[PDB]
Amino acid sequence: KTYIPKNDEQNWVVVDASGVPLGRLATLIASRIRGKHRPDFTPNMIQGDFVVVINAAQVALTGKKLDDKVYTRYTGYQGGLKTETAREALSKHPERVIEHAVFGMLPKGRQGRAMHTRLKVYAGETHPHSAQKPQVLKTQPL
Amino acid sequence: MKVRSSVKKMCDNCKVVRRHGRVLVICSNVKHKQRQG
Amino acid sequence: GKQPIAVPSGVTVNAQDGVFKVKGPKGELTVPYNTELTVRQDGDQLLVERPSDAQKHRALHGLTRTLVANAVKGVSDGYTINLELRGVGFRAKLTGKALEMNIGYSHPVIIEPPAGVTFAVPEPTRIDVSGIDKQLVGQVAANVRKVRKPDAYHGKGVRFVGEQIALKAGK
Amino acid sequence: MKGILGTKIGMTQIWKNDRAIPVTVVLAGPCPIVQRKTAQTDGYEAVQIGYAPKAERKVNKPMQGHFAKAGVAPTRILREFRGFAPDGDSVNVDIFAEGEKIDATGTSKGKGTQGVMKRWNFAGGPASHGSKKWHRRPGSIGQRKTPGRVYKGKRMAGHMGMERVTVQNLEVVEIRAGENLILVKGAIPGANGGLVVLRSAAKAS
RNA sequence: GCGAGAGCUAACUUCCGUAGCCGAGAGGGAAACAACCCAGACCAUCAGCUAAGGUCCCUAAAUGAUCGCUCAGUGGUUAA
RNA sequence: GAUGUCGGCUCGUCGCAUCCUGGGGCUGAAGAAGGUCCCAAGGGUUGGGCUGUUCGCCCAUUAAAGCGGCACGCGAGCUGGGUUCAGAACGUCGUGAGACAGUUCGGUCUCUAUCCGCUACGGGCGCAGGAGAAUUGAGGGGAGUUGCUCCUAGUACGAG
RNA sequence: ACCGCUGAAAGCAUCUAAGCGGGAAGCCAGCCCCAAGAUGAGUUCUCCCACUGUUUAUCAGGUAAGACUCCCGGAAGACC
Ligand SMILES: [Mg+2]
Ligand SMILES: [Mg+2]
Ligand SMILES: [Mg+2]
Ligand SMILES: [Mg+2]
Ligand SMILES: [Mg+2]
Repeated sequence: KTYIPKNDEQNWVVVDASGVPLGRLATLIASRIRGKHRPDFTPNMIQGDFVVVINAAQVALTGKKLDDKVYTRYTGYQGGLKTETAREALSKHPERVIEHAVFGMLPKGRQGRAMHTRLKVYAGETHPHSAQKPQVLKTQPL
Repeated sequence: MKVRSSVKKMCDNCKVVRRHGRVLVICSNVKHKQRQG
Repeated sequence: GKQPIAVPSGVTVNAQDGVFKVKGPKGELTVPYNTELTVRQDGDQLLVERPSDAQKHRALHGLTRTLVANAVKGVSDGYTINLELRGVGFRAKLTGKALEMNIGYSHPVIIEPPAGVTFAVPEPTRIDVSGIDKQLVGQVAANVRKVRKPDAYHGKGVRFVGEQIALKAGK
Repeated sequence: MKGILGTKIGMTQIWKNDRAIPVTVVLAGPCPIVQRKTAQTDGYEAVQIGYAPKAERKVNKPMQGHFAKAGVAPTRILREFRGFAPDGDSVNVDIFAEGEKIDATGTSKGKGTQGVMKRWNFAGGPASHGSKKWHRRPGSIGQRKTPGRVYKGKRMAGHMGMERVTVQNLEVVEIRAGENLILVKGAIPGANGGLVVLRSAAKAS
């Protein structure tokens, strides 16, 4: 008896990372990506919005950027295949720092994995208008 | 470098200045150097 | 406690915003400081005012005070460190703005000054490091004293013009 | 940086002063410039050079156009050389000089499937004190119940050779341009009548 | 758990006393997890209130309200 | 209704409480040679004689000849010298049959890999037309050792 | 690790609480090799060109550029 599905609605959203503390920005994205206000509201399928992120490079981090915040990618058979970057050390690929916080707060299933396809991260400001040919409604964090 | 896990005063010259997460010493006599790591 | 700041002659202090820019005759200095700590002119001279009187602010009080007191001194009086070479055949020349020292090392040592500091040699056993920024002057004369520190047996190496060196003696 | 394509000709004995030098005769033939790659068009800076002449009949339409766009006349081999520009069409003259240390790279003569002894050095086993595992056979592939796995990367029997090998800092002994030849001290990888790539020393000593 | 002996005031040790649960106990909680916390399943419902636990996102529900403390990632390995 | 057990070999990988190299602080550190502590696991860590030996002692070297984990790592990988079957002997014990804290000589180690894992090699489909070529490098792996001699300079240092 | 620069709290002093520089065979890059199944499947150059087929045959069939099959071989290779 409860309400069924409609999909012919893909909503694009622009979110700015500038000065926002990672986890707190992550929460917002991860929530709009799954379903917060939720269109049909059902969990059986992907109802969430598409989230474009700008200024990925300027995301904020508290007591540790150079310290403690350590990404820990541990490669093929561990013939000491234990690679690790610091968070300051993500002056290499900053578009990943947002990505790994967001996927981290998303379901881990078949559908869950299909969700990262909706997160588009970019390190710049006025220039990231790449994946910005469709709609691009701007949503500020809090 | 004389690593004594207990840095206490020995004479009226010793100075206990807190640095990079440890109990250090900057005394007058070079032998009197005490650190906890 | 630290409060009075003497601002003589041609001083152009502009503590507007977070850019507490202090201009003068010797050269124009730029130095950033805390926003939660107040600073401007409340009379003839200068004063730094702290709001909170707990512990965290008292440390930053004496910090900001002495730092502008050093930038002001720099724009009028300036700064000059006087270093003395000690030891057999230890001598320093000059190759432009570069300090060419000969201090018992197989190949001579060359030090290039940064944009704002100047090297001087009166007698070739005396080095003068003169500049605008006390930090940079300290940080530079620091590197020269490091080329050869006074050893604990014969005091040989770079020492300050009036520096005292205790001596051990082995044999 | 600087570079050329050639064909390994062979090895001989030469003398310079009184010292006998083992030389590798290489034909670093003319290499027409076939495509220039710029940051503006290709996203990076490089040059596409070509090596052995191909009969026009043997060349297909897609390759005909690509060669025609530069007015070259079909090669057969096409290689890129990064951060290399010099105008015209690449030959060894002034590209290389007698004495220059170079990095000659080829494709090692392939030796098919090879046991852990030949391929990895191994040690095999006793020829006599009671075997079954006489000479080649690796030992123990792992441990016991802990890593129920065998380590990834484990040195085992496989296809040996037929690989890219860059031999560093080879000395340039002689150069006969017009004869389009270049003598190199030592041994270059790959078999005679094979493709070699002579480049300016990757990181010279 | 509590009260003792044996033991090194060891053991997921042993042996008595005592209370509970598991054994023969599903359900929620404790990431997972006989035993601990809550609670004892007659069957059906696409109704409602609670318990222990919880209320950033994975993950249900306050990114609650007030006065404080701690900047060590302590919280998220013990002692002289 | 079976989880093969010492030592060798083969093959590795890991910890660091570091044997050598690397960086430091203190020294009762003049110099050269060191002592001790701190940081440091990248690579390296020799060949023999004796014993089944692990160990240990010895020879000859070395920059050094590290310590420990991985079912005292590894027998569907090899050995079978040690130990634990049946034979036989010695010493001891038992009246005996026998026994061992022992010692000694002898003594069958099972052609075919299903899944996972590992090395190599293809076939398929994908990558929004069908094709022939040239590529950027997200990522991954390999490599990583060290002596002696000379120069600086018979200089700094040392009375020598 | 350790050595310093400017420097308060703590009228002095202090490499540290703000900030700064130096500093290992270690870390990240550089060297050599693999690498877009990097399903996030990328880039560039060149080619072929927009056929035909009944409400019975629902997308198959001639084709282009190109390739494959087969033959003769190979410093390629178990087969491929
Ligand atoms: Mg052999
Ligand atoms: Mg206690
Ligand atoms: Mg056993
Ligand atoms: Mg086994
Ligand atoms: Mg540095």
